[PDB]
Amino acid sequence: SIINFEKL
Amino acid sequence: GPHSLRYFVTAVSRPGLGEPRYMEVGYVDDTEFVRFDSDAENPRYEPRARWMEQEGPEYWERETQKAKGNEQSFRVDLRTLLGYYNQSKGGSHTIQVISGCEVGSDGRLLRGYQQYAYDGCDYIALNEDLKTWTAADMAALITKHKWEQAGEAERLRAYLEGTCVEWLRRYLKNGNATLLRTDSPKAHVTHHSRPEDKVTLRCWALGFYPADITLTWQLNGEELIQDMELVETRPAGDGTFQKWASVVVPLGKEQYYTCHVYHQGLPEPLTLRW
Amino acid sequence: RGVKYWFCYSTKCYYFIMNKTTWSGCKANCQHYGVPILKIEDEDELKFLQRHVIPGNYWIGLSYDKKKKEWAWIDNGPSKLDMKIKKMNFKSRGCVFLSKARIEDIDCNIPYYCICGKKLDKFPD
Amino acid sequence: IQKTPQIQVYSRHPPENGKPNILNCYVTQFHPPHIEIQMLKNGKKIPKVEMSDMSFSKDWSFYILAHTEFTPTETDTYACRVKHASMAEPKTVYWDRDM
Repeated sequence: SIINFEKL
Repeated sequence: GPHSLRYFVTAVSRPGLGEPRYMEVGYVDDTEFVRFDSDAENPRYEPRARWMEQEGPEYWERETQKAKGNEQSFRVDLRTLLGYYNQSKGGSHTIQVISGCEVGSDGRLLRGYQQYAYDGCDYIALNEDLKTWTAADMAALITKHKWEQAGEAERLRAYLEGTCVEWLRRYLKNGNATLLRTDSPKAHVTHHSRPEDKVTLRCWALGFYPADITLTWQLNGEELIQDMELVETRPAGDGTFQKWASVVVPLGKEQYYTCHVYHQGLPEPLTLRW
Repeated sequence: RGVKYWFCYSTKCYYFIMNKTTWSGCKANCQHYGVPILKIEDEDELKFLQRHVIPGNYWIGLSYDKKKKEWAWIDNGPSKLDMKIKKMNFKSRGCVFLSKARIEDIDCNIPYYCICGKKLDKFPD
Repeated sequence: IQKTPQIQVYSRHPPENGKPNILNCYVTQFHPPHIEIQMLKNGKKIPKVEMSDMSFSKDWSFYILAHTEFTPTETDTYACRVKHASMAEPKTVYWDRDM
C-alpha cells in the first residue's frame, strides 16, 4: 500500500 | 531473511497532449505485484502476480482512489517545479519517486526511503535517520523548508515504521511461493574463434532466478577483473534471467582459465572450463 | 579525448571523471593518475561532495568483498562514515555510487562517473 | 539530463535454426522516458512487437522490454531499432546468436 504524497 | 516493499512512481508532463501521465508500480523484493497507470482504458490498481488476485474488492477500490489522489497531487507538482526553476509550459518534464521500506528476519524496519528526482536527477531524499532531508539544489531547499514546517518527516517516519512494515508482512504471507523460490543458473562455456591464434571463452548463466548473480573469470586462481567483458543481466521474459561474461585467451591455453558462478540459490559456487 | 577535471577541498584533492565507466573501470582510471578511487572519511566530506558535484551518479571506492564477505573501502581501513554506511543497510552484492542527495548500492557493471580522491601529506610546496 | 539507451538483442531459448523461438530487445539506462523501439526482420518492421511496461531503476534510468516471436535461420537477419532524443540517428543492433 503506497503512502499518499505531500505536495512539493 | 531481509525483505522489501518498494513503490516506483512516475509523472511525465506532455504539453499539447493533455494531462501528465501517472504511474504507480509496486514491488515486493524485486517482484512486481501491483501497477496503476493513468493511460489505461481502465485506470485502476491491478494485480500482476498470481498471489495478488488473493485480495478482495474493498482493497483494489481503496488504492485506486488513493492513486487518483496522488495523480492530482503530482499534476500540481509539475507546475510547482516549473515555478521554482523558471521553466516554460513548453517542455516535457519527469518526476520520479522511490518509496518504501526494508525489514529484517524479525520483521523490524532496517532502512526506510522517500526519494525524489526531477528530470532524471536527485531532487530531495529522506535521510536514513528518517528525520532530516538532503536537498539537491536551491529548488529542493524550498520543499525542504516547506516539508520542515509541515512535519513531513514526522509523518513519513510513522508510515515507514507502522503502515509499510505491516503491509509488507501481509504480501509475503500472500505469496510465499514464487517469492521465496530459487532457480539455479545453468552454466556452460562456449569456444569462439578469432584472428591471431586467439580464443574468446564465453561463460553463460541461463534460466536463473532472482536476477542477482556474479560471473567472474580467473587465470591460475586470480580474478581477471580488467580484460573481461560482461553484459548486464537481462530478462528471459519467462520469469528467469540470463547473463554472460567472456575473456580472450590464446589457442591451447584454454584450460588455464576458470569461470565462476555465484548465485544465492547455489549450494557451493560453480566452477567451469571448456 | 574525453572530459575530466581536478578540484581540492580541505586537505584532499579529487579527480572527477566525467566519462562513464564500470566500478572496476573507474578503479583502473584512478590508478592511471596515481590517485585511488575515492574513500569518504566523514560526513563533512560527503556533504561537500554531494554539494560540489554536477548532477548525476558517481562511483566511489566502496564495494562488497565476497572473499571477505563484507563491505570494504578501497584502502581496506575504516571511515568515520561507517556509522552512516552501516545503517544504509546495503545488499551483500555490489558497489556504491554517490549522487547529489543519496549514496546507494548497485550493480558494478553499470557505467557511471568516477571520483578519485587523495589525502594530502603536506602543503603542495 | 538526457541518457543514451543501451540495447541487448537476444533469444529467450537456445537458438536452433528452424526451431521457433522468441526474440528480445532489452533497452535500458536511458532518459527521457519517451522512446520508439522497432524490431526488424531482414530490414522489415515486424508488425506489432509486444512492449513490456516501462519502469526505472534505483538509479533513475528507464528500462523497457520489447519482444516478438521469431524463427531463427542461418540465412536472414534480425535487428532492433531504437529512436530516442539522446541520439542523433536511430541506433540499430543486429541479433548475434553467440552474444
